[PDB]
Amino acid sequence: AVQQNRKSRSRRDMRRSHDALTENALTVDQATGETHRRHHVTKDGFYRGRQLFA
Amino acid sequence: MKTLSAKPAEVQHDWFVVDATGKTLGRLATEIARRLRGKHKTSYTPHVDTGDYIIVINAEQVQVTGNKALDKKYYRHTEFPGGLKETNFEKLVAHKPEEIFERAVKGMLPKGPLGYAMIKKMKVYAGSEHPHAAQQPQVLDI
Amino acid sequence: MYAVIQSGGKQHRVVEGETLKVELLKAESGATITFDDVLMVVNGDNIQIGAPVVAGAKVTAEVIGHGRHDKIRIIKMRRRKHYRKQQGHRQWFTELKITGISG
Amino acid sequence: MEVTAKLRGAAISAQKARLVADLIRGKSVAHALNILNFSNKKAAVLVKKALESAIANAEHNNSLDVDDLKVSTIYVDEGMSLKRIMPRAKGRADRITKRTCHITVKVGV
Amino acid sequence: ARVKRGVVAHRRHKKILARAKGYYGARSRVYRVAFQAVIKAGQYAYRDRRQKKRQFRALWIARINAGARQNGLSYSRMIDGLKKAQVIIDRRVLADIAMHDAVAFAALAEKAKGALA
RNA sequence: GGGAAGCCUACCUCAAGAUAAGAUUUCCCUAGGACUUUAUGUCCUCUAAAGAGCCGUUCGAGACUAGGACGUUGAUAGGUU
RNA sequence: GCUAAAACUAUGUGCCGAAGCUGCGGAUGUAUACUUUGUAUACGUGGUAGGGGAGCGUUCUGUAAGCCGAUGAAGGUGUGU
RNA sequence: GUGAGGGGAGUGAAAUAGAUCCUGAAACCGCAUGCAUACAAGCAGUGGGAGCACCUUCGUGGUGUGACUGCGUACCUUUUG
Ligand SMILES: [Mg+2]
Repeated sequence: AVQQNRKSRSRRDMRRSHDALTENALTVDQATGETHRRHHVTKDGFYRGRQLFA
Repeated sequence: MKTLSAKPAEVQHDWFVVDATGKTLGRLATEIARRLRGKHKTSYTPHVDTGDYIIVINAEQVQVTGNKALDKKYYRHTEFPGGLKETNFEKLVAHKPEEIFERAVKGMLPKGPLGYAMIKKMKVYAGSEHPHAAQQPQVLDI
Repeated sequence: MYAVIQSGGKQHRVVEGETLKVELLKAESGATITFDDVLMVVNGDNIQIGAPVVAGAKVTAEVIGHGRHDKIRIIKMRRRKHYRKQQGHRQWFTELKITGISG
Repeated sequence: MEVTAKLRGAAISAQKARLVADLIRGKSVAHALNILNFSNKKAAVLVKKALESAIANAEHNNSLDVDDLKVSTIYVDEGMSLKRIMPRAKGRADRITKRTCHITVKVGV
Repeated sequence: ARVKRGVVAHRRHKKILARAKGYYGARSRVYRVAFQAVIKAGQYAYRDRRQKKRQFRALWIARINAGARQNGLSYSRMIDGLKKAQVIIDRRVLADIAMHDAVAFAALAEKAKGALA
């Protein structure tokens, strides 16, 4: 099965109208003052006032 | 451009009230459609709504001649297989009188966006009372 | 005040000072033309309808110039029959300015 | 005034990079950098490179303050394609297009 | 004397595409589609230059009918009365008067009734 | 007037995108300047409510969604007894 | 939608209705007269296969050791006529 | 990232002549601005026609868009069609 007519650019864009990306949930960490992904350990190993790597 | 078109911002829609007691359905509907479309004004323009507002009272008193009260059929189709539904004038006038006038005038108005806008100016009521006293309609005998 | 005149096989309702384009006339630019066959003269409440023509009425106009309207294309095409032809057209006109109306 | 940086010949489809471009279009540079730093898209790395280059240009060649900058203009253009041959079943062959893109980022105050 | 076709062919195609401005989709971009759209537009224009006179005369007649019925006549009776009264004002001017000057149209209707009497 | 497993009701489910967009109960938001395009007008400053969502623990709900419960004033899941 | 019709039969006044006819402006073919003409009159101008007539543009040769061109050619892209 | 690529500086008459570099058309693909568009059925135009934005010789004007509306089933070939 295959199309009988080529799809127009308008219809192609209409199909793509649902393809937009979204933003992640980012928050400032109180212990360090750095931006981090909410509920995740920071890239330096801090979470909820605890430190993972000495 | 010596022949001018009516401008929608300058159109004036006047309000009228019509009693349907004892009137023949089609011979009343033709006049209602004419005044809804605006054929009675010298500023008539085919692409502009220049008509008036028509309130219809005593809608269930409208009449048909012959044996049409029992024989005139109203059909509709739900788009399911075998979904053809059927009623007649006697039951429809007793149950939903507004649908009779809606069908009659819709059939005589143009079939497009302008016609849909035109038919919104008709208000049909079963009893002898209407809620549009604020618009001060004049009595129209047609 | 306005009057009804006939020019070029057509009719026009005109007022004083109005500028209008009619069919091509042989009068020279800057000349004055008088219509003596006015069909109707209205002066607010004084309304004269000529039986064919209002007797004694006159309309006076001045010839501004001559010109041609915008180009129109004529296209003819019979599908599947190997036939096609085209041509252009610009219609001539004479421009008048009404200077007087007398009922 | 806008300060421009172009990254030409990035090895990714313009259609894929345009999603990240639309994600960061019009925002302030700090917010855009946060979005790019925490995105998991491949195009985010390239867009971040272009944006940081534009910020450095605005800082060094135009002496503009960092705090007032925003992503005023951004768009992605199609680049040169690479053509390859993929062998299919029963001796048939298909042509593969390996697309690239050009990223343009302008920052302004 | 070898002749290259590029310049003249490009000019012709560009002229067709320029006349196709404003059309939807391929009808304003693709020569094979745009050329058909231009010819059909010309055919429609040729036909509608005749249709316009009919439509405008119908509009004039409708407006004259509305005015006559406000003055107590029908359109056909008013036209007959004007013909019997020898008035030769045409429908375009009659409709203009009906739309913009009610008193003059009332006078014309009175003349038509007088001739019909 | 009577008159059928037939028609309209009656029974179950859905149903106001019914654009004619319906009804009821309760809840929230009441600040100052400039100007001309004197207007649900355009720029400033100050405010950000009732709620909704993102995120997380998840489900007898689930393709993704949607829907239900909960997030320390806590038994939502795992563990422990 | 229509029932002393918006049906049927008969009669009469009007009107609508085509690129048909008339009006106004313009082009073109043939003939007749002007005893050069490019002026008047009359009659024509839907068209497949076909036949006849008249032209527009493109490349090259002479005219050209001429004429235009860095005070900007060809080409590309708009606008006006 | 001592990558690719770019922004400055410098050369040059010219760097949008910067290295697969004279000119740089079209299909095709982006970004920006103006208008329209989420109650309405079809070769997508055509004849009308309101409103809006910019320009203005202020209009019986120019440019862009085009609510609403009459009409309207592509082209070529082959065919009685
Ligand atoms: Mg093999």
